[PDB]
Amino acid sequence: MGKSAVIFVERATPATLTELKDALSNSILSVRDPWSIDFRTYRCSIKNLPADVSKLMYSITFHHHGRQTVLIKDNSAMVTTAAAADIPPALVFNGSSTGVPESIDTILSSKLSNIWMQRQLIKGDAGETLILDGLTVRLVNLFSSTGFKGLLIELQADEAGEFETKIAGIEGHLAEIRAKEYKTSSDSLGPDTSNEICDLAYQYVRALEL
Amino acid sequence: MNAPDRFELFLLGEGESKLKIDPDTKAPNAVVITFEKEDHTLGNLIRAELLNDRKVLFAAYKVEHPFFARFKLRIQTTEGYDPKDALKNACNSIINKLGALKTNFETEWNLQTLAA
Amino acid sequence: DDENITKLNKEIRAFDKLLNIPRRELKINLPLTEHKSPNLSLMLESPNYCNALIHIKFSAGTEANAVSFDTTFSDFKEVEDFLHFIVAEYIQQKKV
Amino acid sequence: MVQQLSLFGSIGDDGYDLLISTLTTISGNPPLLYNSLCTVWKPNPSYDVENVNSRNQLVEPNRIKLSKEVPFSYLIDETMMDKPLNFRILKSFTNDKIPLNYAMTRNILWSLQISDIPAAGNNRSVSMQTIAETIILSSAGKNSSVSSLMNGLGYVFEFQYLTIGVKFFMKHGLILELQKIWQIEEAGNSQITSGGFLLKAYINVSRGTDIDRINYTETALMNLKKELQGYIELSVPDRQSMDSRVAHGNILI
Amino acid sequence: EGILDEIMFNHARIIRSELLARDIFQEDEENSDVLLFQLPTTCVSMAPIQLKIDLLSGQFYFRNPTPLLSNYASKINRAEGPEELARILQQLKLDKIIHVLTTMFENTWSCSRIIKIDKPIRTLLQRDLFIRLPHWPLNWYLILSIISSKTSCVVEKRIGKIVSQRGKWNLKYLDNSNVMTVKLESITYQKIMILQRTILNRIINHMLIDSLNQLEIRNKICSSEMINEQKLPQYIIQGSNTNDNISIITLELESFLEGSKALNSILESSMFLRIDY
Repeated sequence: MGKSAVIFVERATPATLTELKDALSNSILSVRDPWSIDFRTYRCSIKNLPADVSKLMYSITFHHHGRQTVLIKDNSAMVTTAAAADIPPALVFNGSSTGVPESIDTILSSKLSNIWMQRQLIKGDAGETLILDGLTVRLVNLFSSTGFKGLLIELQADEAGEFETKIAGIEGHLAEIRAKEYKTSSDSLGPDTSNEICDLAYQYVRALEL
Repeated sequence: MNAPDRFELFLLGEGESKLKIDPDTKAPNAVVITFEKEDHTLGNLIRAELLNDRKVLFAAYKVEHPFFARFKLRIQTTEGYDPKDALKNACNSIINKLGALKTNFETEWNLQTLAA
Repeated sequence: DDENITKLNKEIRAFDKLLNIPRRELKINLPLTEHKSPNLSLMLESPNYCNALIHIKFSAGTEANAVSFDTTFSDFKEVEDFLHFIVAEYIQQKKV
Repeated sequence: MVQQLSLFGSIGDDGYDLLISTLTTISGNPPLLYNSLCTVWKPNPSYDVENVNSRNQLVEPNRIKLSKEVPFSYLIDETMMDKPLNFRILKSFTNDKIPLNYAMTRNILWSLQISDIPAAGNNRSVSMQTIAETIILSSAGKNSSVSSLMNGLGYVFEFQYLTIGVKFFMKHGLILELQKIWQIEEAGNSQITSGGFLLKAYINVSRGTDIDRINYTETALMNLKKELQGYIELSVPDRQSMDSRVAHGNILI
Repeated sequence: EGILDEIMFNHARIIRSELLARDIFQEDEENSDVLLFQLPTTCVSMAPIQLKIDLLSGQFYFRNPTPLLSNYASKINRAEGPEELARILQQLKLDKIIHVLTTMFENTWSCSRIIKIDKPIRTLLQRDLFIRLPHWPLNWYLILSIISSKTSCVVEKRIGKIVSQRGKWNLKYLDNSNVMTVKLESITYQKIMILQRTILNRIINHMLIDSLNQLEIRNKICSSEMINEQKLPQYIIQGSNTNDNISIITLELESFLEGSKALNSILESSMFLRIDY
């Protein structure tokens, strides 16, 4: 079972990504294609709500994992696809689907706009992915509406035996570059049920919260 | 009332690129670069720094209408040299100069406080 | 579900042994003393039905999972050269 | 999102077997069995949606459809494994009773779908409807379930039903469906399409702006209808019957 | 049909004659429509490959093309200029040799496919390959400069130190006194492994020399030839039974003491550092 972790640095500089790319250059084995990610928050527009019912809904869009959206609310996850190649053949065959769906963000922001309204949008484009010995590291700069926000690091490994050691090593590597205020997370949404992309989205939410 | 919101001066709209580079069809090795949500403060500085490179032939900017915050820059350099590289060198030189200026001012202010 | 689709699937799958890509594997065990028996597994494949790809996995007599070498070859000349090199290395190991 | 161009009709079960022969004579393809299960959800009345812009009517509340395929092992009773799984089994599905009951469907709790009333005007020869669709692949969390998800969005369950029928694929992407519909409640199961089959012939268009394609689709549908003249009458249903907004309640069945 | 076939054959013959005039492909005596391209399959082997012209559409093809061979045949097919074709064939020979030697290294060695130097290293096509091992000292790389000519190829093996700063590759240090100039044919597996064994000792001598330079201490290496010449004191050579684990370095007394000239009259100007692993 693969494991993943996410570390977000808030006080980063524009050139911190290059600094961390060069500081790890000795162990860098290869480089792969760039990636992107989107992060929306939707708000509840109804006022007759109970106290225990949350008001937000976080939508995370993964571009490299085959164009998939994940909706998060109160530690509850939902995974939607929008590509014609991800459709289970039964739904196509029986007639439950017309074959060319839409992203759930269009549905939230077009038809249900009287229940949910957008509040923010944080984007990340042209990230870099590096293959190290039994590890893959992805770096990207986060841009909000106002401007630069911070640095995002996501780590994925296939063997879970020595994940903590790798996390500690990367934390130390950030330490020599004097990035001392960083928030990390490797939590799991469900102890018994393990879905990789849902757990990744939950870790993103836990890292990016203010 | 038709007065536009003020925050359109410093917040980019969605789907807006802060830079847009377009090759110029008249002179070889020339590019026109549009900057958004910016005014003379940046264009004057960048053009004055780009005028110090011996390999830079032409460097000029303009702000077509004082209603909109945007401006155009035009660069032309010698053969075998990229205008984007010239822009990068100019920005690096400006950043180094500003850092030296800040260090000097801090030293002088601390000396004055000691003498205060 | 429907009879027709399952019938066609069965009839098409019946021809897998003919339509599928041919493969071969050869395992060579060399008799060595000191409980150090290297293994030489060579699998030959034709991914595009015409080209020959030879994957060589040579495991020295050190550990069951410490694969000493694992390489791929598309030229028989390089296959012979690496085989000669492996034979020479084994002879040197037997001489030390 | 698609523009679905459709024509409707109905037949009595007496001619059913003779109809199936004729279709096979035209398309060249046999029928393929299928089934499905649809659940309809409506906005929660406990929540006051003042956001409906009453002075402008920017939007009106609507109903959401969630569909799923169910294996035939839930629909075949102990008397029916001997027969093979093909179109002939529909001949035994004439009773209001069905193996799938309320408790099993409650235990189950996909494709999410929303639609609008067809286009107005009397110069339309086929029912043109707009559909917005998405797919739910999986989920997780402490309350991973369709019911909990739709309550999180703000919707509640209204009813459900079960469709069983056969499909014919013809040229140009034309799909012809013969259906039987069973409404399901804790009180029991009732076949609304009693003693007959509901016939629906339709095509999908991916982009509504392309008009050459839409004209071609209408030409194909009208040619198909003019082929079946004298046997079955295919007609445009009532525009006010295919309206699924919450304010007004009716259900084409 | 006969006229069309004659025109086809004449056009193919004209193209083939132009290629022969450029003297890139040798003439095939057995077949007048087959072109022979000379390519080294191994270090010592030098073999011809048969390229043929399609009589229908006119794309060059190999008899048994490898994936790289097929890729470069496709590259030849859409090529536009005779100079472009010659450059394509030169690059074909060059990267075929590079692939052969890289495979030779990997079948025994970790290359780097990330490092790009702004200026080629001073020693006709020059290619720089930077290899190392995980257990080597950081930033030290074995640098191979492959020099390919029209008829001969040579390899310059050196040891260097490179760092990456702000997105740039900086050649921190290069050694020129110990350049190994080796012919292409002579390189074999056994030479590769012997070089692998000796290069750690040579790198240890280089990183110690660089450390002595950062200390501004002059030094000289007592190489194998220096030891065999018996010019060194014999009591230092004693105990060195042809062992690569013993390294002797001559240091200047003034340099070791950082300019202390008062001790020059007591001790000899030359001292000897013998490091035993």
